[PDB]
Amino acid sequence: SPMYSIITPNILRLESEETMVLEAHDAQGDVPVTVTVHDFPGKKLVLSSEKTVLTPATNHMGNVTFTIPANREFKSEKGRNKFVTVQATFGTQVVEKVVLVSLQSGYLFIQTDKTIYTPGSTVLYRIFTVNHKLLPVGRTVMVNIENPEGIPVKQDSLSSQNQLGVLPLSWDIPELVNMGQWKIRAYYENSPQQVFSTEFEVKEYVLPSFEVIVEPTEKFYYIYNEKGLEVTITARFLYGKKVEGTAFVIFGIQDGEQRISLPESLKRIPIEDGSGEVVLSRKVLLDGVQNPRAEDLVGKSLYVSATVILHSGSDMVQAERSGIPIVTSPYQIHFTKTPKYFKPGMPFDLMVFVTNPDGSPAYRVPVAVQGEDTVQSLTQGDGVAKLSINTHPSQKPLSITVRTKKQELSEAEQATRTMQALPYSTVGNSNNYLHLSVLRTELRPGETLNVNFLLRMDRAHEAKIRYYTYLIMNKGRLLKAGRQVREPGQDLVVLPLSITTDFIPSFRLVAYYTLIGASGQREVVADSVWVDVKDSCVGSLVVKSGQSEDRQPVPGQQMTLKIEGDHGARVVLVAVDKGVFVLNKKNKLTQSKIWDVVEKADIGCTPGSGKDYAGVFSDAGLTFTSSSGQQTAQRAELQCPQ
Amino acid sequence: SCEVPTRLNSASLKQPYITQNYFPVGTVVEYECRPGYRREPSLSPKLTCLQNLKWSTAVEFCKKKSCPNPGEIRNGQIDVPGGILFGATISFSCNTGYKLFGSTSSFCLISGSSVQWSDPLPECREIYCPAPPQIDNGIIQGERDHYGYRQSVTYACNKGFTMIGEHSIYCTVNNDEGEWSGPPPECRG
Amino acid sequence: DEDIIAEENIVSRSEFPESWLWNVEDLKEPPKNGISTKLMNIFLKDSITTWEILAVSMSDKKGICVADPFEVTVMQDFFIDLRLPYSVVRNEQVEIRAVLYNYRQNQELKVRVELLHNPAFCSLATTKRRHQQTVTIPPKSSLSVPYVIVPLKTGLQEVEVKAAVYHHFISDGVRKSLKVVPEGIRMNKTVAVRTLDPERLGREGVQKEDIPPADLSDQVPDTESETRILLQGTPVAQMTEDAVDAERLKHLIVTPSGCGEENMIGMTPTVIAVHYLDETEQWEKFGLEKRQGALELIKKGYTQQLAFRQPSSAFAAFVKRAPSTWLTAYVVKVFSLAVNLIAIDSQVLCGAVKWLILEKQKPDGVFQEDAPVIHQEMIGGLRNNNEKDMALTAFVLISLQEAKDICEEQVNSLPGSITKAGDFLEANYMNLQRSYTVAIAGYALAQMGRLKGPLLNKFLTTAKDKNRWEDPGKQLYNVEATSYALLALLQLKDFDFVPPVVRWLNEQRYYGGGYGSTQATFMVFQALAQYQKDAPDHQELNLDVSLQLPSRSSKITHRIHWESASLLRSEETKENEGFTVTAEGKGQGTLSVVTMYHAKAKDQLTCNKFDLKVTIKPAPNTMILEICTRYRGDQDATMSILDISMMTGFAPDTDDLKQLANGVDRYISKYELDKAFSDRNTLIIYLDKVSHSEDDCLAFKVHQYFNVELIQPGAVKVYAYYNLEESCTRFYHPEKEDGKLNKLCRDELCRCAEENCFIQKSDDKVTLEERLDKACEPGVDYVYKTRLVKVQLSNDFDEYIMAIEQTIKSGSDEVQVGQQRTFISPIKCREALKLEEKKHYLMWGLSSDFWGEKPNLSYIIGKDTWVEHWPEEDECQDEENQKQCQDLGAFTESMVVFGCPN
Repeated sequence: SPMYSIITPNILRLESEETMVLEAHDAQGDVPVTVTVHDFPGKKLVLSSEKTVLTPATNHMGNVTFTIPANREFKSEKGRNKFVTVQATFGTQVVEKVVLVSLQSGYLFIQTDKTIYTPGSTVLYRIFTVNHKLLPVGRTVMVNIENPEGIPVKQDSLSSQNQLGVLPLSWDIPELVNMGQWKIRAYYENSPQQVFSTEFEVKEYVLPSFEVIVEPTEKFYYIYNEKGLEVTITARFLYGKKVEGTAFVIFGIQDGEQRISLPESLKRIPIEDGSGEVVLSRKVLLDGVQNPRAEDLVGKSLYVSATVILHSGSDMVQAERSGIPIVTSPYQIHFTKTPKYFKPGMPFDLMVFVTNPDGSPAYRVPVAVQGEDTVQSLTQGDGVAKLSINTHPSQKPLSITVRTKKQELSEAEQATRTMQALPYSTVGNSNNYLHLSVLRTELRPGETLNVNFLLRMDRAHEAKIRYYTYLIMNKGRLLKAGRQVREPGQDLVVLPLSITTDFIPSFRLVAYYTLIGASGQREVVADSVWVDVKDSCVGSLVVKSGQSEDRQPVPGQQMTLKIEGDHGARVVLVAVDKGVFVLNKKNKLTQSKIWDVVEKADIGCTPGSGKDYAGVFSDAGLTFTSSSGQQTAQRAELQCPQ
Repeated sequence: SCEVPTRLNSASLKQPYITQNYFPVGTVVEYECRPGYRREPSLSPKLTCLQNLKWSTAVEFCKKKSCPNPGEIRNGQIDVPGGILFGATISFSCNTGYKLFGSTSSFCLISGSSVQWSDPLPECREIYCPAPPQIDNGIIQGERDHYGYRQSVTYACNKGFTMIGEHSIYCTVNNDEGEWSGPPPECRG
Repeated sequence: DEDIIAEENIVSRSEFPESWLWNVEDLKEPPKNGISTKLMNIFLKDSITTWEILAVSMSDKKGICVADPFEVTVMQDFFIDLRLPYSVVRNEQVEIRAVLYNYRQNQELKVRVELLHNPAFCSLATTKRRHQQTVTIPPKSSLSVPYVIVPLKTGLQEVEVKAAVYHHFISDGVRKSLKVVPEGIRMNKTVAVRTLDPERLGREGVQKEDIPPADLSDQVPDTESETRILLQGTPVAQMTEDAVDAERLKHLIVTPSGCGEENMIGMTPTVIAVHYLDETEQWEKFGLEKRQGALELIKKGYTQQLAFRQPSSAFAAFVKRAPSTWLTAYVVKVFSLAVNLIAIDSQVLCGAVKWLILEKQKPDGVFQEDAPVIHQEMIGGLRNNNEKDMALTAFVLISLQEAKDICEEQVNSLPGSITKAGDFLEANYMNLQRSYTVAIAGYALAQMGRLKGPLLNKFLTTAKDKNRWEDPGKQLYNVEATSYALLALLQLKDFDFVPPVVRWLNEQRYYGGGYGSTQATFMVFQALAQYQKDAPDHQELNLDVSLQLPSRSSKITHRIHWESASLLRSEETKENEGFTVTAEGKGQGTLSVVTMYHAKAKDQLTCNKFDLKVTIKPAPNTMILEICTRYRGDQDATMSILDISMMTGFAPDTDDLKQLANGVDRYISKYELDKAFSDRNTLIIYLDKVSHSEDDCLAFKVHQYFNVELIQPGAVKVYAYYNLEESCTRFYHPEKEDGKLNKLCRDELCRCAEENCFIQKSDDKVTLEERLDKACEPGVDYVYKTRLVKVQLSNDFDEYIMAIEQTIKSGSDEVQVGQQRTFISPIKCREALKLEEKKHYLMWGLSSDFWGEKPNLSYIIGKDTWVEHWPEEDECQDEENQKQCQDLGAFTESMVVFGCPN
C-alpha cells in the first residue's frame, strides 16, 4: 500500500542547487529517507548525500536540496553525455533513477560599447558571468576573437571571481585588418561546447551627422491594397532639427536571401521641413515581377532604400527598411502556446497567439473557433487569447481551426490556423483524468494567480483523492513543490499561488495525484501547464537627468546623471554617439534578449500535458520515479525535440 | 563723507580712488577683479555713497574664475569633490589592476594672469603579476608574455605523468601587488 | 580685429569620441522602496549631437539588468561642422566642407570663418597670410564653406577651422584629425605551409622546421606589416576502428541457470557484456534502464555460485563431485572481474585462492589438475592436450594476479605462489610450440614484467602476419589466444604492434555466445575493453609545438592534445622575421605562415565609373563653366548627382539655372533656385541619367560678386545616387594650370609654395644693418653673390641656372666658386622675380629650400629666399645707385672678413 515516489528535473546541472521532491503515499508513522547521488555507472563517488524524515504532519511530503560539485570525472570523452544515479532510500524501500547531467554552468553575456568600429581603435567589451539563476558567479572563462572568415586571432583565459560577475575587457583592432563582421566568442572553461557570441562590425566609416527613418504606413503590405505601399521618409539632424535636401527612393522584393530590385519604382522626391512622401503603386510592382498571379507574392517581403542628400551636398545618408511582409492577412495565428493533447470529456483550453506580420504581438484582436461562435476571446497585451471548448469522451483526433473576428476587415483578410490535439492515454483505460486551468492574463510578480484543479473520475474512487501534488519549474530548476487539499465531491479546487520575481520570465506548473483502484492497480494521473510572466528586471534600473529640464547641455558642460537601481548592485555605463546607430544598430544589448537566452535554455519542451503521465512529466522537464515501478522515459537528449 | 569702500573678496578698487579718503557724497569708485575673479559684463563695477554715510550695496562684481576641465584618466578616475573653480581640489585613483604613478591630488591655483591646475594628470600603469612558476614534468599550455589582473595560466603534465591539483591558476591583485591565487599543480610520476 | 574673439584665445573642439563614459559606479546609497538613487557629475565632450547612455546592473540578489537607453542632446546656437573623410590620399588635392549652423530663431549673423595654416597641408592660408571669408547667415539656416587642400605628410594630420561673429560675443572652433594614406594596394602572400608530423619523415630526432621571412621587397616605405601564423589541428584519432556497437551484444544478457559449471557459462557473457559496456560508455545506445536488470542477473549468477561452493572453498559441477582447479580458477577469475559490478564476498574469493595455492600447487610452481571439468568445451584451448602444465599454470596464474589486490592481505602465500608459477612458466617458455600456449604464457609473464629478451622475441615472432596467434583447429581458440596476446602487449606498452591485432578481431566479427564460447567471449571482451581502457599510446595524438623567432627573447610552446575544443593556435608578429619551429609528439599537423603588406602599384582606377572634364573659359565680369561627363559601364547610368562648389566670390547665373531646370532629364530644387546671387557658393544639379556612349555636356555663366586676391579653385563632383564611393571630382580655375595648388614635389616628398615668391621688398628701405642682421640669424644657411647665365622655361617650373661668383656664407651644400646651382620657381613667380640673364643677384635662404641630393642639388625660391638685384659696375657710378653698391660692398666685406658675431 504505501507507495514512495521521487521527482527531480529531467536534466541536472553542475555547481547549482538542484531540488528533489520526496513522497510516501498511504504511508504511516515516520519514514526515514536518505538521498545519495552517484556517478554512472561506475559509482566511484558520493557526490551528494542528505537525510530527512518524512512525517504525517508534512503529510509525508519531503524535499532535499543538493549540489553536484564539478569533479574532473564529469568532463569527456568525447561528445559523450554524462549521467548520474539518483538514489532515494525510504526506510527499507530503495528507489533509484538515472538522470542526465548538463555541463553548462549557466550563461555569459557579451556587451561591446559600439556596434561598429574603425581600423585603429579600441573595442571595449564586458562579459557578464552568471549561473542559471542569473546571479553573478566567479568562474573561469575562455575568450576568443574571430575574424570575418571565422578564424581565431586571439585567445585569453580569465575568471569572474570577485569581479561581481562583471568582467571588463578590451581589444585593440590593428589599422591593417580585414573589413566585415567580427565575432567575440566566449565560453566557460568547464563547458567548452556551449558558446556565447557577439558580433561587431569593422569598417572604414564616417558619421553622417544626421539620421533618416523610413516608415511605411502599415508594417506590412496587403496584396490587394490598390493604393500600394506608401512610405514616409523623415530626415532630421542628430541634435534634433529637421533636414532640408533631396531624396531618392527605390523599392524591391525579397525572397529568402535573393533580392530583386524594382528599377521602375525609383523616384526622386523633395524633402520639405524634414519630411517626404513616396509611394510604390501596385501596378509598377506587378509589372516588375514576371508573374501575373498576385498571390505568389504572399510570403515574400518588400524593402525600401532611401538616399537623402543635404542641399549643401556636404552630407548624404543611406537608409533602408527591410522585411516588410506581403500578406493576405494583417495578422498571424500560432498554437505554439497551446498543448498538443486533451483529456476526453474535459474542457480543453486553447492559447491562441496572434502576431503582426513582423512578429510583434497583436493587441485587442478577437478570435474564435469555427463551428462555435459562442467560444470567443480577445487578445491581451501580449497578443494571446484563451478559448475553451468542451470535448466529447472519445479517442478521435481533435482537430481545431481558429480565425480572427476583428471587425472592420473582411473574411478574406481574417487569419486562420488549424492544429490537432490527441487524447491523453489512461492507465489501462481507467478513464481518470486531471485538468489544470489558468486565467489568461498578462501576469506580474506581486499578483496572485488562481490555479484551477479539475479532477474527472468514476464515483467508485473519488473519495480517495484527498490531495494533489504540484511542482513549479523555472529556468530549468525546481522553484517550489507543494500540496493541494481536496475534499470528497469537490470537482474544482483552487490554489492561491503568489507570484514573485523568481517566476520571471516563464514557469511551468505540473500537478498530479495517485491512488489504488481498478483491479488493485497503482495509478498516477498528472497534468502540466506553461504560464508566461511579464518579462522585466528582477529589480530595476533607470537612468535619467538630475538637473532641471530647462537647462540644455553645452559642449564641455558639467551635468548631473541620476541613476535609480537596486541597492548593492554595480552599474556599468557607456555613452555612444547616435551617429553610430545610423550605421549599425544590431547586436545591441537588451534585458529581453537576456530573458530570451534564459528561455532558450529551458528543459521543458511543451506548453503542457502529455500522451500519458510519464509524458506530462518528461515533457515538462521532470523525472517521476516510484517504488512500485511506475516510471518515466529515459531522456537521452540535452536539447529539445524538433 | 563716506568711509573707505569696504573690502571685497572679488574686486579691489582702481586708481586713484584706493588712496583717497575724501569721499564727498555722490561719488563713484571703480573696482577691478582680484586674482582670480572675472568681470561680469552685465553688472557695473562702480559703487556710490549714501546719506546716512553708507555705500551702495552690491553683490560682488567679479565672479569666481574657472579652471580648465581636469580631463580623463585612461583606467583611472578623477574625484571632483566640489567643482573646478579657483581654489578647488581634485583627487586621483586608478582602476583595479592599475597602479598610480604621479600626484594623488591637484589644485586649482593662480599662475600668471590665470588659474591653472597645480599638478599634471598622473598615469595608471597595468599591474603585472610575477612570471608563473615552472613545474616539474609539466608545462604551461601556451604561455604568455605578461599576466595582468584576472589573467589565468593553464598547466599540463607530460606523457606518463598524472596531474594532482588545480588544472590552472589565476592572477589576483592585493594592494597594487600581483599574487597568484595559489600554488600550481603537481605531475606525479 | 575689432569686436571679435582673437585667434589664440579660442579653443577648438577636439574631443569627439564615438563612445565615452566607460564608467563603473556602485549603488550604495540608502534605498527607498528597494530603490537606491545615485547622482553623478560628468563633463560632456565636444561633439554637437545626441549621446545615447546605456547602463547595465549586477546584484547578487536581483541578478543582471539592462537599462533603457537615455539620450542627451548637446547643442549651441551657432557652431561649425567640419566634415572630413575617414582617410585621404597623400599629394591628392581634395575638397573638405565646413558647414556653419545658425539656429537663432530670427537673428541673422555676420560671421568670419578662417582656416588655420598647417605645414602638413598646402592650402590658401599660410604663415604670412590668413584665409578668412566674411559671410552672412540667415536665421534658422546653414551655410556651406568649401576649402581645398593637399596633405603633405603621410600618417595622421590635423585640420582645424575657426569662426567668429561680428558685434556679438559668440565664437566657435573645430579641431579634427584625419589619416593620410599611401597609394599602394593590399597584397597577401603565403610564406610557408609545412605539415608537422614527427615519425613520418619528421625523424625520431623530432622534426625541426626552418621558416624564412617574406620577400616584401616591393613594400612601399614606412608601413607596418604583420606576420600571422597558424597551427591547424588534425581531427583524425581512430582508437582502432570502432568499439563494437552495443546493439551487437543484446544476446549477451543471459539468465544464469544450472549447476556449478553451466551456471558459470551463463554468468560469463552477462558479466563481460556490462563490463565492456561500462567501459565503452555505450549504455545509451543500448538502453540505460537495462543495466539494473543485467546487474540483477549477475547477482543471480553469483548467489547460485554460492550453492556449489564446497567447505574446502573450492568449486565443482556438483557438491558430491571432487573439486576442479580450473573451475575454481574460473570462479576466481570471473568474480575478480565482477567486483566493481556486484558485492563479492572476500572470504569466498580469497578462500578459493588459498585453496588453489595450498592444495593445488606443486612445489615446482605448476598447478596440476585432478578433476577435469565435465563441460570440456568451456575450457577453450586448454582441451587440445600438449604442454598443459603451461596452459594450466598460466590460466590459474592469470586468475591469481587478477585476484591480487583483493586477497593480498588475506592470503600471505600469494606473492610466493605467483612468483613460483612465474619462474616455472619462465624456465620452460622457450620450449613451447603452440601459438595458444605461448599467447597465454606470455600474457602470464606480461603482468610481472618478466617477459623480456628471447622469450619476448619468440612471443612476437609467434604471431602470423603480425596480427594473429592462430593454431590448427577451431577458430575460437585462435580468437582466445589472440585476446590473450592483445592483453599481453597492452601490458607491454607495445603500441606499434597493437594496431594490427585489433583490426583482425573486429574483422572476425565475433560477438561471442555459442557452443563452447565461454573463453572466447570473456577474453575477446576483456581484451577489447582493455583495448579501450588502456588506449595504448593515447591512440589519439599529442603535439608539442615550440616556436623560436629571433625577435622575442621568450620561447612559445603550444600543446595541441586531442579532446580539446580548439585544435587551433595562432600568434602574430609586427616584424618580418626568420623563425624556426621545432614540433614534438605523435599526430599529423600543419603550419601555415602569412605576412601582409601593401606593394607598389600605379592604380588610378578612379575615375572608376565616371568620366569628367571641366573647363572654365572667359565670357564674351563673368566666366563660363562647362561640365562634361560620361558613364564607364555597359549600360546608361541612372539618377546621378552633380555637386558643384564655386570659386571664392562667385555666384552662378539664375536665368541659366532656370534654363537647365526645365525638364530635359535635368532637375534643380526650388531651393537652389531661390538663393540670391549672394552667398551661393554651392549647387546641386540632378541628372535623370547619363550616357555611356558619349559625353553629356552642360554649361552655365558664373558672375563675380565679391573681389578677393587669393581665390580658391572651384570643384565639381559626379556620382550615381546608389554609390558615393564611385565618384569623380575635378577642380576648375581659369588660369591655374591643372587645377593643382602650387607645390614642389619629388617622388613622394612635396612642399607647399602658395606664398610670396620671395622676401617682398624694395631696395630702398633695405639697409646695411637689416642685411647683416637678416643674413646672420641661424636659419639662413647659404648666401651667395651670383650671376644669371641661363634661364629655362617650362609650363610649370622655371630653372634659373645661377653661377656662383662668391660664397659669402656656406650652407650645407659645399659649393665652390665657379660652379652652377639650379634655382627653381613656380610660373606664378616669373612676374614677381623678373630675373634676367647676365645680371647679378644677392641671394640667401634656409636649409629647407633644398631639393635633391649632393651631386645634383637644386635651390627653391621660397618665402625666406632673399633675391636682390646687384646693379652692374656701370650702374654704381651713378649717384642714385650709390647707396646700394656701397651697401652690398660693405655687406660683402662685413661677411667675408668677419662674418657672424656667434
